[PDB]
Amino acid sequence: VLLLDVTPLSLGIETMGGVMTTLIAKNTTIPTKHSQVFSTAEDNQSAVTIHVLQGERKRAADNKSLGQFNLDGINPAPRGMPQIEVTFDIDADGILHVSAKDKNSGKEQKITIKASSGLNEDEIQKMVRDAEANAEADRKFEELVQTRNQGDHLLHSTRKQVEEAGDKLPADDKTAIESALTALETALKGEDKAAIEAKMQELAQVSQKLME
Amino acid sequence: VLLLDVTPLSLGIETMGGVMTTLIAKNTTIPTKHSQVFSTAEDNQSAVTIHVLQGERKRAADNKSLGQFNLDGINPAPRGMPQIEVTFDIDADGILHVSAKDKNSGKEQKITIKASSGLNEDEIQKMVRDAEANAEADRKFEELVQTRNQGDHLLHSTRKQVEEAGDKLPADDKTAIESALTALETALKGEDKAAIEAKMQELAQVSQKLM
Amino acid sequence: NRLMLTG
Amino acid sequence: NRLMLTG
Repeated sequence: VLLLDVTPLSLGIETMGGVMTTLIAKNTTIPTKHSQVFSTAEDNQSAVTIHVLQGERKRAADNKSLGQFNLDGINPAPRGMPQIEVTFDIDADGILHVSAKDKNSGKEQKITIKASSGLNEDEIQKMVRDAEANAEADRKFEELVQTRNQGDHLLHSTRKQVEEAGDKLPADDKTAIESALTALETALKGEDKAAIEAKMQELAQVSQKLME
Repeated sequence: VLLLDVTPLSLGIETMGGVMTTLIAKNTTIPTKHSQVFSTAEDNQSAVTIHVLQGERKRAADNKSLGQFNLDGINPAPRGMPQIEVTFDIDADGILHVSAKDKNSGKEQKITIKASSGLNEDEIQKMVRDAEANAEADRKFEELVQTRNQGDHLLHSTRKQVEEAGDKLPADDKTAIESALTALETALKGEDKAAIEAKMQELAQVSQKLM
Repeated sequence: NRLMLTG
Repeated sequence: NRLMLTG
């Protein structure tokens, strides 16, 4: 054949840290369907927001938004525990159906995105050109996000352990841990991966007593 | 009054380097109109893209796009010389009218964006909270873009000067300058402001004979 | 590990 | 100085 219908850009969802995770790769023939299981980013989350994106960039916001919805009613549980199956299905007419279902609760939400949504031909060519030009920078951004996500988790976990240690944590340890948590929070806002990893290490270095 | 009908988020356009520039501030009463004059980012640019955005973040891409259109037919001129007046007008029914006019010719293009466009109430609340939580990273990104736009201009004026120097640029100078241009182009895609300024400095250093 | 979602 | 637009 000399012609066929494709979806012209990758389609996916935003995941923790503001990155795009692809469910359907650019130029996949339609119709097509793909699912992937995700979990929650922080402890006790009862909802997830599904931000549907079209594009090739690793920073979620650099891609085009197709729509968003929340899936609510997840039982609050440790981060990583819920299993939220997200399915993208593009039919032969280009209509994209996205669903998210929490396996434990059975709660499901979905949206239908019309085939005319998303970027036009000129914008599609520009997205592909910009993504190619920024390939290395986007990889470095994904590394930075992986590290911030680890840092953000350590910040929550440590606060949780401080709050659970009560008066069993000596006071001097508490003061050092608090000032380390501040320094880690500050680094997390920056774009320097090594700085975040260093403030993770400095926090670990004052948390030994807390680690019991 | 205890009740005002307002636009809930700032409205504006993307400017060079992917930053949002506000034309109407959040919580401005409707109806309202405000205008600002912009120029072109590069020499001999014959069009501008007007990307309309709603939101509070300084990175354009973090705000919600409401629409986009081009104004073309701009007379070729150095960057910064054309004058393109952009006007946002929200009427009493919450319809936003955005026009771009070249002040030299009067050529104008406009779009109308319906009142229901943009972020809903829950999204509005999130956007305001995100902008508050990220106020420092946003100011840093603004500073980064200022440096990127300078670096980008220096890339362009340098490449022009290399073309204007032709056969006359000693090979040794040309190699050094080309490596420095590559190094700056690579640094501009990163988020390390100081690395960009350093590469501008290294490019400047190998460029001295180029005048 | 699965990738994570905020919300 | 005026802000700039790409395009």
